[PDB]
Amino acid sequence: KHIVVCGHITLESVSNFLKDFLHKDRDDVNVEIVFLHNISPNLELEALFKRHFTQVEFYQGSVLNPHDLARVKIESADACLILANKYCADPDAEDASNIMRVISIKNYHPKIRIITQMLQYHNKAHLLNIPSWNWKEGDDAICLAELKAGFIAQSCLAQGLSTMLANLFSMRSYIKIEEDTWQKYYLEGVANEMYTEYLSSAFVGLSFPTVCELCYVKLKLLLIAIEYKKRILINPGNHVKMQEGTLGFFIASDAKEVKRAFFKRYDSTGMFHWCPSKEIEKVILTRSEASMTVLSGHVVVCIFGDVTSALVGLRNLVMPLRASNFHYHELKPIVFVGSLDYLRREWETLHNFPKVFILPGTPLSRADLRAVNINLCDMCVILSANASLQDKECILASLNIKSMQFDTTGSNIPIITELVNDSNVQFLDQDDDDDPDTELYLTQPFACGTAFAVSVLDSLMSATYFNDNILTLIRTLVTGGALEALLAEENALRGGYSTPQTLANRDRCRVAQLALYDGPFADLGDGGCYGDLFCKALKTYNMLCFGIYRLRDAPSQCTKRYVITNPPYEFEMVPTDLIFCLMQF
Amino acid sequence: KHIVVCGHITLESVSNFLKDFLHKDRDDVNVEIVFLHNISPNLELEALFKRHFTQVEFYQGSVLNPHDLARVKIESADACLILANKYCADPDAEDASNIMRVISIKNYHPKIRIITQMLQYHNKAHLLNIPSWNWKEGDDAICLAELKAGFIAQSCLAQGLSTMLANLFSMRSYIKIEEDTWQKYYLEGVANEMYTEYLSSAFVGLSFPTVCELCYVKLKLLLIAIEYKKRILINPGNHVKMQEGTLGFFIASDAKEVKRAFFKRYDSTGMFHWCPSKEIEKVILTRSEASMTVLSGHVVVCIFGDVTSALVGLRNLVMPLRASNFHYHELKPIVFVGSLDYLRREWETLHNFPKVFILPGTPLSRADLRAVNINLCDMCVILSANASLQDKECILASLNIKSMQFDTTGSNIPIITELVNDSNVQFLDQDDDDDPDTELYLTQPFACGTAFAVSVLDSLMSATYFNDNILTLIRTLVTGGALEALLAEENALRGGYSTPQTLANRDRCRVAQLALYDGPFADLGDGGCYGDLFCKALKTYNMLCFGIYRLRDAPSQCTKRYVITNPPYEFEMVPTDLIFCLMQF
Ligand SMILES: [Ca+2]
Ligand SMILES: [Ca+2]
Repeated sequence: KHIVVCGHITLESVSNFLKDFLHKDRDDVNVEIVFLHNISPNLELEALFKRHFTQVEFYQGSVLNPHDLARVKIESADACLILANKYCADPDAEDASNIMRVISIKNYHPKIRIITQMLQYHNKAHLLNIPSWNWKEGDDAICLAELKAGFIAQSCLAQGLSTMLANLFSMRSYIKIEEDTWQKYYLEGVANEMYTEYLSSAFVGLSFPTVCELCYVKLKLLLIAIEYKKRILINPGNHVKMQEGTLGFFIASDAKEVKRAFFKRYDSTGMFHWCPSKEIEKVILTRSEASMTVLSGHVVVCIFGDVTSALVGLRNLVMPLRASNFHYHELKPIVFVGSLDYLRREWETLHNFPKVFILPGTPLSRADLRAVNINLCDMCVILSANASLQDKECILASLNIKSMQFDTTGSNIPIITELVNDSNVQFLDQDDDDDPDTELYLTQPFACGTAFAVSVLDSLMSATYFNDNILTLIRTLVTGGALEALLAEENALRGGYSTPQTLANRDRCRVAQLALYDGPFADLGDGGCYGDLFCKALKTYNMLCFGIYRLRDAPSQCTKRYVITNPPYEFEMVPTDLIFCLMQF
Repeated sequence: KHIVVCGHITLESVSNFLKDFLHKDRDDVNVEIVFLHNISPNLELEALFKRHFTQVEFYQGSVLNPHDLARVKIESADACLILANKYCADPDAEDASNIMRVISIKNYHPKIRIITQMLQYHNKAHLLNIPSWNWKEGDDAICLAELKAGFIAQSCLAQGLSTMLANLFSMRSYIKIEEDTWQKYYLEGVANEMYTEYLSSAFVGLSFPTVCELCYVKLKLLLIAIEYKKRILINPGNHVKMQEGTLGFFIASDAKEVKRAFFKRYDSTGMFHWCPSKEIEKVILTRSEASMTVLSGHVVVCIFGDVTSALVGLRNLVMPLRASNFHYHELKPIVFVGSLDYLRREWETLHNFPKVFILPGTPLSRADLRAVNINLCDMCVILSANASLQDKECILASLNIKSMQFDTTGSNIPIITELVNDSNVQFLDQDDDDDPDTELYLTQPFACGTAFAVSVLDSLMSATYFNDNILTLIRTLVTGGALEALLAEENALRGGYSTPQTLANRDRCRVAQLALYDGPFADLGDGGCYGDLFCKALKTYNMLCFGIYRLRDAPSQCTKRYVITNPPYEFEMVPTDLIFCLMQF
């Protein structure tokens, strides 16, 4: 078996792809990776590669040349992966180019699995027009815009989820730092990767909750979702019972570890909160009108950009924040602080969502910022519209906010800065240890969920090759809902009257972050074991706890909290801890 | 005798020119071709050429240099041909440049025959301002914009006509594929080229129809038009009788084969349907206003482009669709799906034509597409406004439409994609055999009239040198009407009250495609010979049948039909066949 990787192939992209391919995964001996570029050979740089991995071959040529496709033997190949220029000049033009490859690869041999990256959502739709494109077979398209947005959105609900859900996906091994610092605990979690496995015949008929306990208690495998016979269910309630050989998504250290588990108020779907399309000027707040309202528990997304910028795809940020699993009362209002000229062009996708607001002005003016009462928000998202040196602004905005005093203090505000250049992470937190060479996942600002780069998702490519499900899990988890045709035929979203079959869909779980201090399970804090809590939390409310969001201190000063994924049954808690979890509805 | 070729002379252009010059034509020994470029000599590449053809000489220099013109001896030369940069950066600038050459060549020696290519129609007019320019002598200008448009227009009336009328013009020989596939039948037709010949004294006084039968039955030469003594008549009625030595246009395999034939509701002209100039906003349909009307039997021309694009010259697409040979009832309404900003600038030429509509929006949104009820149209033209890699859009649009389901199916819609790069043909039909090297005329999508490139017309250059008439035939045939001064003085077109002399001009024949199933001559189908049908069809209704538009199957599935030009008197029909023909009025 062999695969064909093509599209934007750079030294950096190849090296990154190879790392993620061959780590803890069960078998790597099987697949030969054949890269196909059209750039200058650079035989020397390639020469060494071939020596380290005997599974790697380089050929130049186009994906649009029937001879070259035959030369690389695309027809026989297990799958073909099309890498995109994430940091492209014109995003629309890039997708346009990539779509053509898909068309071509399908033209040569239709029965091929194609994994492809997409920069803009709206373009992802086009892929369905291609005859040979099988959404139901292996063909899948990783939309970078929609996922980047969703990950940041999921952080508004539970701060730090973005980086927790990212480290979980990138294949990485255990490090075991000897000295006592947060690094130790953070990395002990990082060591995770999320694997797919079939449930043992033993579990058949049991309730998911009881199965989940057995897996965690008897095996130390944190189970999060089943694949009912098809639709997938994340943390089902106690009623769900196992159907012969069910497929389960586990979060364990190594791939071999998981083997052991074998012994009109709504959208047409009723998934998202629909609202009558509103005219943009009805939403625009004056600086005063905004300062008048004391907003809190809201999301302040402040975007830089002018009329001639790439569309960030704000649709995908608000959508998961408007899922039906939250009550209208619970919904967080969203305030965009940007240029009106920029906003309006994107606006057309958002008019349907409720509690959306625009305050024209720059994220660098405190006047605009004080007006929207940042001190009070649950999350402040800082985005840079697309030369990457010009993201200097985001750092400035971030630093600005940290140095305010509301009368609370600026440094204690939930911020999440989207960075374009992983190197720039050094700057946003100014007490951390800095080095340009140090990987992003290891930096403090990332560990805490203060920062997030498009870079992080590149790992998904290989990961979604191995398990189709993985990609459909995350997309489902991150965006709220998923179907595509209603969404595809029109980019504008249809809203309908609720049927008892639609009001039924509200039953999906939801991400939340909880405290031990006010907790019903509070008694466990102040020294109790996480293992003892987890089970209690599960059986009593059907809650899944998969992470502690601890302060970076074990004297006390800072508020910054870092992420610990899937801690062991014997893990000492503290009163200050917070719990990442999936609650029922 | 010798000729001077100048202007845009590339390796590709030269090789193409030489192929079309020296094939089946009666005598090639007579003419020496002298190329005059101004690019870097590249003596080596040229060296070989001179060795294959002893009729070819290369000289560098300008056409604007009196010395160089004398050196190439332009004054003695039979004719001078000016090739243009079809795939130019700025079309207007290219014509500007070419016109200057014409001016210069005329300045040096006025009594010269000049054949020249023009990219935009509006510029073609300017050539009349040049004193030495003789529209009545040999001087003729092949306007690429007007012909490309007309060929596509002619396909709306009879699908596949574009490629039938193209293969007919490019000098090509018989191939005789042994195996039974559509290629065989298609190529047996392709082997045609349309030649000019004088009628034998024998035919004098007979009716065209009876002459036509004799030519087809006794000689196997399909005759299509006479040149009455001057004006030319395509398929005249039975009344027209031969005047001594008449000139006739025949469609035969070889040039020597033809030798054997020797043994206010209207425009000022009353040629085209005039309508009071309408204000653009009166024509613009909302998406709703359009979805409201169930349009069918119409043409959906959907153009990509913004305000800063080259003008496609839509005038020339609608004009042949608005000829007076059709009743107002019979007229096909035209819907443009594009950017309003782009359209309005072109619009000013169209306000005069009736049943014209604009639906602002992109050909990639199904909303806009479903609104205009594509399922129902007789033809859907896909155009790309002018870097040629950016025609990727046309393929996308084409694929989009094929994958829709109206509730009919998307794949069964009459589409014609204008391609800029002959190579890209591979992509539009995804069941055909693909190879970049394979010539365009041989590709399935072209064989069927699904695709059409500006490339195809390059053959005309040499062909119109040999017979002035040929060019005036096609232009007359393709655009409906032809005179130039009324059209030239103002680009806007004058409409007048009809006189009985103008209402007389409506008598021109018309292209149409007919079925055997519903046919009056239906009985001949299901096994009968085409020869037996042809004559019957001619004598009974004065119809000329010149082609079968057969399905590509001889089990059944596909709807795609390919073109067979001038089939023999002994040709087996089928019920599924269609007939290309010229009907009377
Ligand atoms: Ca720092
Ligand atoms: Ca093809």
